[PDB]
Amino acid sequence: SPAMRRLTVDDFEIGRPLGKGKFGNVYLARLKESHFIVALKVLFKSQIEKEGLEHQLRREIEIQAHLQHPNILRLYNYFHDARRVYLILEYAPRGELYKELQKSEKLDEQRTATIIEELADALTYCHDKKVIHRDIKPENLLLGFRGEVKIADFGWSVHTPSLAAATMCGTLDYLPPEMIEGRTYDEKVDLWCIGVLCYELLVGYPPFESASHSETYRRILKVDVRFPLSMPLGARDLISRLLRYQPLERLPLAQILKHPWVQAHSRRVLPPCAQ
Amino acid sequence: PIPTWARGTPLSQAIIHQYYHPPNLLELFGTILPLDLEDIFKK
Repeated sequence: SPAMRRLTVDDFEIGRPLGKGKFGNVYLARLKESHFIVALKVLFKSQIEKEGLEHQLRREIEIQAHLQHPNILRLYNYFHDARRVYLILEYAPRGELYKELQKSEKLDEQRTATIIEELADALTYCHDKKVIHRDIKPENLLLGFRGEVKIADFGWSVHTPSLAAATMCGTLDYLPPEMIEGRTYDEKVDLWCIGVLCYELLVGYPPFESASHSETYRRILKVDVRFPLSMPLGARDLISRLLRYQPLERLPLAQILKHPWVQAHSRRVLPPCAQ
Repeated sequence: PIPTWARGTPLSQAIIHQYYHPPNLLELFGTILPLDLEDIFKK
C-alpha cells in the first residue's frame, strides 16, 4: 500500500446486518486482504440529497480527517457508488448502550463512573477543537470490546430538536429548561445531559419521566429530581451539581473529571494503539 | 447463511486479536481526502 488505498465494495467481505439507520443500514464487514473487521454504513445518495445534508456530511468527513478520540466512534475512510455512499466505521462489539442498560436493568457505580469520565473527556476534546458532536444519550452511545463508551459520530444527521418530538420519543429529560422554553442554548446543555445520563444508568430510567407529559414538563423546569434512598451519596452529589436550572452554575467538564465520586469508581483505560 | 467468521467463536477470537493487536490504521485506510460534492451529488 504506497499512497493510493482507494477502497471499493469489492475490497470487503460482508458478514451480517448490524441494524437500520434513518438514511441506511450498517453491516458487519471485513477487508479481504487484511481481514480487519469494520462496521460498514451504506447511505442512499437520494436520502442525503432530499434532507439537504450535503454540507453536513462534508463537515463530518473534514472533522474525522483532522480529529481522533478513543470515546468517539471513528470514520477510518469512505468511498461512493452511482447510487451509494459508504462510511467505513469503527465496529462497536458490545453494541448500543441503551440496549445494554435494558439487559442490565441498571449499571453498577464502576461502569457508570467510567462512562461519565470517558464522556467528560471526549466532550472537553470536542469543545477545545471547537466542533459539534452527537448529543449524548444512551441511544446515541455505542460500546467497545471492554465497554468503552463511543459517541456514534460528530452528529451530522442530528435534526434541530423539537419539543413535540422529544415528548413523544420520551427524550424530554435530555432537554434543559433553556431549550424547553424559547431561550438560547450553548454547549452548557452537554452538562445537563451528563447529569440525566448518570441518573438513568444508575436507576434504570430518566429522573424527570412520568405518566403525564405536563408532569414531566413541570418536574424539569422546577428541577424536581427525586433519588431512591439506595442511591450512592457521591452520585446524588454529582447529579445535583449538573442538573441545575441556571446553566452558568453547572459543574464544568474540568470538575466532572475531578469529582470525588468519579475518581473513586472510574476504571477508565485507553484501548491499545499501534506505532 | 451467515459466513462462519461473522458468528460464534471465530468472530470473538477475531475481535479479541483486533483489540489487543490492532494494525496501523493510516497504512490500512490511507488519508481521508475532502468530500468532492460536485463529483458525488446531483445539481
